[PDB]
Amino acid sequence: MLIQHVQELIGHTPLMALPIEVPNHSHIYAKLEMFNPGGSIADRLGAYLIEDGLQRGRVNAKTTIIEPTAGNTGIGLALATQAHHLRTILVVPEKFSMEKQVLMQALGAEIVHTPSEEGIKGAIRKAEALAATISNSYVPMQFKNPANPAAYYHTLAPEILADMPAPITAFVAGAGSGGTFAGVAAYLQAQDSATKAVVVEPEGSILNGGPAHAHRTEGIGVEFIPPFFDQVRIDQTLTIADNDAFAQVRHLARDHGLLIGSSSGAALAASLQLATNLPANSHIVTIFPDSSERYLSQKIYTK
Amino acid sequence: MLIQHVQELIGHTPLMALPIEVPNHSHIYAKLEMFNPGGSIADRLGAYLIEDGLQRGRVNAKTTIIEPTAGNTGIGLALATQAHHLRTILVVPEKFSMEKQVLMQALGAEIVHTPSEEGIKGAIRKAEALAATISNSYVPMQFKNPANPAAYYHTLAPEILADMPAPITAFVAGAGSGGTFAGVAAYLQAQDSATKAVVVEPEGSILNGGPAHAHRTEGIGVEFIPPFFDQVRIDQTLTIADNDAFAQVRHLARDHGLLIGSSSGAALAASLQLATNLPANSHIVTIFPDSSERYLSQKIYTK
Ligand SMILES: CSCC[C@H](/N=C/c1c(COP(=O)(O)O)cnc(C)c1O)C(=O)O
Ligand SMILES: CSCC[C@H](/N=C/c1c(COP(=O)(O)O)cnc(C)c1O)C(=O)O
Repeated sequence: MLIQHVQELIGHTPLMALPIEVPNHSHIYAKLEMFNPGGSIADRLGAYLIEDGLQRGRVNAKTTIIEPTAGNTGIGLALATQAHHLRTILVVPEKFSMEKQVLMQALGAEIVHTPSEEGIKGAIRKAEALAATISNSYVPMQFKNPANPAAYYHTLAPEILADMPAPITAFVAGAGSGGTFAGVAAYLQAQDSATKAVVVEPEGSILNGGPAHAHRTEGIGVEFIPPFFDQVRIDQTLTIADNDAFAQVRHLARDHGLLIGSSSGAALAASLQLATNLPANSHIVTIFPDSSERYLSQKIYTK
Repeated sequence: MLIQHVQELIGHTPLMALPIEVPNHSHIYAKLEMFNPGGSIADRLGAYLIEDGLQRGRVNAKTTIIEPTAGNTGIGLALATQAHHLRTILVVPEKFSMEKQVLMQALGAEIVHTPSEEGIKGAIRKAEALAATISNSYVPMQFKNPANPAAYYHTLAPEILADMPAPITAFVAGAGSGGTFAGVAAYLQAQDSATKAVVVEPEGSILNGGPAHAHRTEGIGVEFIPPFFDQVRIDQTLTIADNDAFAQVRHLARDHGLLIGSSSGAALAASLQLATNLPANSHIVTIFPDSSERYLSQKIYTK
């Protein structure tokens, strides 16, 4: 394949039939989003948000994009903005992966650091605050903007179907902003009412009423129920334990050469769990958002 | 694309015509080998090496593979040996990228650390010594084994020609083992004598008689002149400065969303340099062996 710009490599990621032991002898399919130029499923979102921002006449040549992110979206966004020569300011909460930040910076963005404890909420508050002091500015707001799920709706979703060798029994996915799950579940359920949708979250997330605290799994986890969920018939909301997610990261890497992040491990943990209360010979599809190489600074592969 | 195992992702890497300013208004094409499952062009060698090892009846189910690597070859070899249930011991000099080491152990290899000052030469001596204490063992020996250049000869080389939109004026490549350069130059020069072959080494490397010292650029650099060089007519040997390599690593990421390792920077450095003693409108092809995300622990993006 011959490419001119890096943006061409966004999407069209492989779908792998994990050569692993699945209960009731069913099959789990994962989309290796880490093969995106920026190394995360977020690359898609980023390009799309900026596109939407342009088409809606809310962004121009000298506009200053400001957005709260945990890092991966910041990367996907910085890549897009970089392509359009758009000044970028990313607001990210203090304790997230060093590499994401270095990468964000490396791609040309300017990071604003909010207190670890304030989480995404503080980052969002801070982004909007700054947006109000910068006249020519646009805040994509990936946690509310509908363009978010719309993004995965026309790219990811169709791509999953195209590779699937059979009817998708269920679709498990991790949720950070929710965008990925929603936008894809939306498309899949609207092509087969049967496809059950399942959201996954780390212990310490609110999606299941649990108490709100900090988790070791990174990338997923919510601090308020995501607005993009009324477009999907949520068949079940699973809360995966930290050790469970990481244990999977370790295994997949040691037994099937799969370098996957925690969010990806949590997804696999969830998908394998759902496999038990599902008909035999079923067909589950899930998403691995990024590589474990992105969390090597956190000793991801340690116990 | 639907895949069964990760090994199916090795190779068929994109060829990018870098959207950058070039001397004499020529063009530089780079093969983004960081898109391999293991994140490096080494994935190729690792597979081929073990493959050759089997066909030559030098490897069996219970054999212990021992190889001196700087990390990448080790990762690719770990993948391949993991695929055949082969025990792996990788001898790597002390000061190479941490991530490479983590990945190597996470993939299942066992690392043996040689002194940083002894370099690859200390790594080789140690490999061979260990190899002689283990009866059923095979040392692929990427620095001497002809399977090395051969591996890229039938994969990488053809791949380049496949996408190249015009005759290749010259092919610039970094050298660590020599393999990649020799292998690809060999094929290319035998498909067009006009195609010039240029090797690239970091300051501190012996190719140009320089004094032998430690360099910041990682992945390339030789401590003896690689034997695979008699198969190619070396048209020029460029020794690239550390700052030069890294300055490119910085630029491509801040201007064209390209996350590249130092080895890929020295490469671009040398390629652009050559564009100045080459006809106008020329066509140069080079190779970016791995991502910058692999040297984040080393502050790759810092000045
Ligand atoms: C915690 S919050 C965060 C958000 C995003 N992410 C995100 C993510 C996910 C989810 O996805 P969504 O669309 O749902 O958000 C997964 N994984 C991973 C790794 C990631 O990073 C960013 O980055 O900004
Ligand atoms: C002494 S040097 C070392 C060798 C290998 N590498 C290698 C490499 C290169 C070169 O390639 P070659 O085939 O020539 O060796 C580049 N880059 C990168 C990143 C890398 O890692 C290993 O790893 O072991």
